Amino acid sequence: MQIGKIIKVSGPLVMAENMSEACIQDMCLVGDLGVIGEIIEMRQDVASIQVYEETSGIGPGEPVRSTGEALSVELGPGIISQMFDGIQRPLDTFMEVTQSNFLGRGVQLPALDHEKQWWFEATIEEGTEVSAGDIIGYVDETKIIQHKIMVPNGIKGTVQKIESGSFTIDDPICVIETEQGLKELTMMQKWPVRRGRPIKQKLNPDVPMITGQRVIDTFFPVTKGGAAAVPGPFGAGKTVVQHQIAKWSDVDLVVYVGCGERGNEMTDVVNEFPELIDPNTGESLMERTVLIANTSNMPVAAREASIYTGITIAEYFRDMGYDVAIMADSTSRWAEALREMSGRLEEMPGDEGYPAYLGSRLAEYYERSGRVIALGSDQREGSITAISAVSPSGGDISEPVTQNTLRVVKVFWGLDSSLAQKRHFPSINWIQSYSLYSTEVGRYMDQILQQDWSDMVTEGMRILQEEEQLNEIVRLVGIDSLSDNDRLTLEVAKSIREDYLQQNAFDDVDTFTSREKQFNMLKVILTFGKEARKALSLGAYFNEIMEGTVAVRERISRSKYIPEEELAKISSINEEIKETIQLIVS
Amino acid sequence: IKEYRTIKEVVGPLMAVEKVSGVKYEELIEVRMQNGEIRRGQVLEVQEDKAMVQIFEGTSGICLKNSSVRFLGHPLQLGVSEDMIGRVFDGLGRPKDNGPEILPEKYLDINGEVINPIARDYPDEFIQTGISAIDHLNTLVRGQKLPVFSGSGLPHKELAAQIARQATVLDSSDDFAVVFAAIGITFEEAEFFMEDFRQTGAIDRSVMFMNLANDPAIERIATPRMALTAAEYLAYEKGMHVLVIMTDMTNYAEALREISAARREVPGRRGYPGYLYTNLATLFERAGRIRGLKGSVTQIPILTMPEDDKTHPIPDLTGYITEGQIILTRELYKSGIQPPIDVLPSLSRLKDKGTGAGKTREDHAATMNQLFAAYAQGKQAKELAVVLGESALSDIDKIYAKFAERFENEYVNQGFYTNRTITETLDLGWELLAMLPRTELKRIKDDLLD
Amino acid sequence: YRTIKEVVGPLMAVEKVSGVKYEELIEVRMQNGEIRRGQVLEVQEDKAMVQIFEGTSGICLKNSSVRFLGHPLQLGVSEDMIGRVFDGLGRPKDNGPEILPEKYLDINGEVINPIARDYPDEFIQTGISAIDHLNTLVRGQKLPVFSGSGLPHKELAAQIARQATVLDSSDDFAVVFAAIGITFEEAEFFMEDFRQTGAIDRSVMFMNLANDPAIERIATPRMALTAAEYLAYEKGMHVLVIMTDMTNYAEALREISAARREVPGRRGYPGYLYTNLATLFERAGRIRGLKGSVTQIPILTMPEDDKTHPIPDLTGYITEGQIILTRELYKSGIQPPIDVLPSLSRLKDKGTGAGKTREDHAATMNQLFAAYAQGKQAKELAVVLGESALSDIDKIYAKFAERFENEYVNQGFYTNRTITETLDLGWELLAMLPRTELKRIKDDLLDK
Repeated sequence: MQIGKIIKVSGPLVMAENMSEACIQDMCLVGDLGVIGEIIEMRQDVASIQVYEETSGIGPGEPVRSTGEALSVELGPGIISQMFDGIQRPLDTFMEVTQSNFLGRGVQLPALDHEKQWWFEATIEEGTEVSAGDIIGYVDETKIIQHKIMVPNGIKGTVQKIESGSFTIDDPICVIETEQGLKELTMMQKWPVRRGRPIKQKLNPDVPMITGQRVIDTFFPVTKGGAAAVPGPFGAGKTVVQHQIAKWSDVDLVVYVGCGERGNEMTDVVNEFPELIDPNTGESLMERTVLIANTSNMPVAAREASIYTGITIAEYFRDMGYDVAIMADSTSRWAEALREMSGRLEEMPGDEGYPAYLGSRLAEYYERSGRVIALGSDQREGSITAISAVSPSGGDISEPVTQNTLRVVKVFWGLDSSLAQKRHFPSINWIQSYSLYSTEVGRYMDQILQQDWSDMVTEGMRILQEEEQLNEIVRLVGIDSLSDNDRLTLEVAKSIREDYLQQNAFDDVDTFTSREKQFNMLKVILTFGKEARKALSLGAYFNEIMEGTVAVRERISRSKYIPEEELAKISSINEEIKETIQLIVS
Repeated sequence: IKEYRTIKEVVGPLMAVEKVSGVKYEELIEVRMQNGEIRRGQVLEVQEDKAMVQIFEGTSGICLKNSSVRFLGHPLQLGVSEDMIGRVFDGLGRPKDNGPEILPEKYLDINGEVINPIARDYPDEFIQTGISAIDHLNTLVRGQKLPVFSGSGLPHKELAAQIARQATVLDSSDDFAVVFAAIGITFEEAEFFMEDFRQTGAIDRSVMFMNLANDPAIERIATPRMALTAAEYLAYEKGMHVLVIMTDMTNYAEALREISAARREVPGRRGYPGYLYTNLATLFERAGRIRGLKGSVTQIPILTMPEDDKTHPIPDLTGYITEGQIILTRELYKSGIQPPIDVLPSLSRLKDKGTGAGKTREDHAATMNQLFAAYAQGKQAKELAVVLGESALSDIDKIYAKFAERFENEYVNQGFYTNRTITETLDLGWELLAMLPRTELKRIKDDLLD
Repeated sequence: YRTIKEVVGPLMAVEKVSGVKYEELIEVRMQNGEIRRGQVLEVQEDKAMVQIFEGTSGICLKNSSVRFLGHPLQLGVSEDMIGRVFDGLGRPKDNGPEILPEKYLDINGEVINPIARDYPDEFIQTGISAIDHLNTLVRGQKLPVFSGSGLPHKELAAQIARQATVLDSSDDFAVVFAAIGITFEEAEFFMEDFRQTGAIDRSVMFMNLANDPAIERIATPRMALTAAEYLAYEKGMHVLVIMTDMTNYAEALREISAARREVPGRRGYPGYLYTNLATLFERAGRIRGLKGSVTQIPILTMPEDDKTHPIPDLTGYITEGQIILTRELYKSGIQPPIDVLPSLSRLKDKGTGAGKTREDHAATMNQLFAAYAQGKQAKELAVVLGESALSDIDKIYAKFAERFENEYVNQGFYTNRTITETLDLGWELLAMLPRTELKRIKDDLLDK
């Protein structure tokens, strides 16, 4: 091995000579302590190294070792259910090995358990021609997720030897015959986090993700492979929304990324997330998710590499043919790490201190998500749907981080403290929120439901915006001044707001609304307005309609609490509406 | 082509290669990495046996000792050919549609040339974009630079695609080609243009240069130059009338700023390089007509104004180089106005040369003036009361207001997929007027034959 | 070593050295026999850069020498630090017996493993109704105070330093007080006040004056935190850390950052201010399996009273909420002056409720916060109007608002209000409001 020697130590910057065979962006072990570092510049043979950890007590003469590779993640059995830091160090194993409650420097740990015995089930037969992405076998890694072992990128040929049995992630489970001779394969593969894992072809994300949350699925839906942003102001219940999306969504795996958060706030995630239950299995949600956790106190490089470490892992399960959801919170705190790394590199200050490539880095991140045709002869599909939290100080969405994010994402769920203070949950602003997947998702919904769903949605939103204009009229002045037709529109808007948009995540039935149930719920709310409107044109009056529909409006209010097993109790509401309104017309 | 394995040092996106000879400034290079990976580069500086190059795809993962650099012996060029029509390209001019590579007629420096002032010819004639708000009162002329000022929220991408389809020269026996340049846009945005171009068959007469948001910043800056080099080839060598559309120019300026920071250069204004103006002028001047030649080059640069500020160094400098601008506002768009063009603040300096009796109905010059005047006064009455009770307006001030209203909903709101001929545009604008009285006017005395 | 070869500003260069480490402490033996401590800033192949704490004036290069101690800044920790007063470097300033340290610790500390951290669950009674009820302080939380120059935050700090207590009553509450770059009169105000009320017998004070070296001004907070973590994580104490003035700490970073000729970051401060501040503030909280806990209350003055300023902005971006003092209330006579509107506590939910506080804590908090907001709006809107708003309909809000500001928030810097008294004062001020204004709860009749 080629070992370098430290010739200078100035803060986080370390220079070492005898590093001629080093590569840019290579990770190193600096000094006797062997603290984690990254090669920033080559001379050669003198390498400039940015150290992630404290350099206190280190001086010239001490050794430096290149790991021979850039920041990479270990991808194989044992990754699911684990909690890592920004550079994929196992936090629990870190506590066991060090016997400490703290992250000491110079501590090196593999991301995964290399001693653990897994059962590998070979599903591919010998003599088969394979290439990158081909599935040779699988492992039942958790109670929920089945780990599929793929041929690593760069491998191509025929399977000479393959067999089932108990192995560690270091044991050769398969032998491949290549142009360059025989090559052993293990259950795990490494990959640089700053490089997007290759694919066959990228597809448009047009298949809607069922979050089960009525406001989102209906008015601001996100597709599988789409990206959404969330303002997450304090008290707006942003955490509860994230939990709802995480465990109810259509996706197979969840990848949560906490980028340098407050200690106590990051503590909430680490504790509450394992407490989340998987709806289908009843198992812990962690049987289905990989979690990254960073505090502002931790190394800025780990905080900055957090989302790239996560997206890499997300891409990995995507290549298997799975749908992944990756939550980043908070990307605004990630940008802070990037901004600081810009200064430590002494780069030209971009907008407001952020690097001039801030917009680019964000684009590189979100463009690595989406629907794709994975590598492999079977040409299976996979997707990465991104839910990112933005947190500008002072709640200014005008700032660089949020601005550039909205430049590349097509969905925005504007969480509002105002709605939260008004007991409206989820507190998503239906006026300022948007979804550029609405048209595409609408066409999809109509085809699968055999209904004019897209019309129903646009009508409901037309009413919502209709209300906002009528609301301006009520003040300045007088609610009574308004016509029976306008007064009716306000009540229909009240219905949509309270009977549909407001959803209690903690209620057994109201916590999740199926696609078919959302249709019936909105079809009874709108048909109430249609009949009431038809009644008004038939000499009927607003008051005579309202006072004579307290009972049927009661059912509509309780419609959200109706079990999926008895959807007919919702569709029958339309009968009672057409029957009651006809009674008022005499 | 020279190849050296003497790469001395690597700092940021830059490399130093020593013991080199015969290397020139702005020469293209290739980095053949130890892993067999290839990356394009550019000579920023050459000094006495050393060459400083910048790598487009970055320098991450490069091993100095086991890497080599090929000096191609030329700068960024475009393999211009007629077969480019109906094809989709990189920001670097590489096939992006999986079709057969083009055997170029010749290679041209993407920087282009500077036209001789006496060789340049004034621009006409009229170009029909099918969008009424544009043919009057902000008419487009062959050889003009007429930019669109937009916002992130606004639908310029829809407006851009509609112009690419409806653009034509009625009537002319000469060919009309469209060069479309996508600058730093997402996969879905690019997929949008690709899907629209082929769905309408507009790709059959277009050359598309697609640069994505996650492509190298260098390729972003080279994209508009790749397009213009192609446009001028079709225009001045093939005698075609070429319309060049570029989006998003805001992304282009960011790449300039991004690259400028990497090269460690002091920023002139707003963090942007001092030569941002000179760099926009280098681009925008590559439009117009040549005396003796048939073809022409018209530019429609589309940009989003940061923070909706027009005084921003991006739209400011563009305004200093482009003759007029088409303004899009959120107030209109939010009102379901498509395209949301505010014809008031909008302008076309060269409009008078396109609206010709030989080229456009003579009703146009007057009709445009009349339409403007009527809308303007209409909007204003509404603008104040508004504050005062609108109620029924004093006299016909209410009438001003009300026909301004109709004006947005049927004249401007043609729809992103409706192609209005200039004749139809004129009739409708008048249709508002017929509803106005002959009594109130700025219009022609001979209200005939129509 | 007698190989000093350069002295430029507060910096010195030493040659022919080997084995010298970064941030290693050094001593300068001057020609006159005087000794000065220094810190290693940078180490090269044969030379090292060091910055002398007490300056560089009067030094003879050839006749002076440098010796490398072989360790960084360390704090001699001991339970005997209770009731003792120190400088920015943790040296006795009370003429008391030199404490025999149990061990020496680096003042930098280590990051807590996120899965080792424990959630803040315990309520801390500061005795201040404005905080305890409206913006509750929780054990293990970092809740800063934002103020302006000339304001009584110094008075507020001492008040909290005296009245701070845990209802649990165990194991024992301790106060690590860190003074940063404050004047003699401020420091003296704290010394007498602590010794007077006897709060000193429960406190560990680190005093750094405004005329002290900039470097020592930077080490001060880390000295205090190192002691605090020791008393908490090794002695099982609940340590409340108070620090002032953090704005002085920021200016100390600029002076050093400039002296080391580093590239200025945004707004004229270093580009590492966020992490440098986080490395201090994130040293609080509870550890799973450990009895003790560290709670922080940083106090900073806001330049130009601007909240968008880097100091208060980066701080609030790291801390879980903040307490804000206004200039309108102070001149108005309020004590302490605290606009509960901009104030916030991100952990007030995990420390309140039955079991740790009374049952109507969450209710009265929301009511006083909402009802007040309309009171402030009235008086401001009343000016332009006269006001046009009819007091017949509404309201005593202002009177309640005025009296609330006058009687609720203003309690004096020497008044200790238990959470029981605070909640009682809530209803009696809420008594002005009618049933028409819902709290809302059936327990409203429960407490009237």
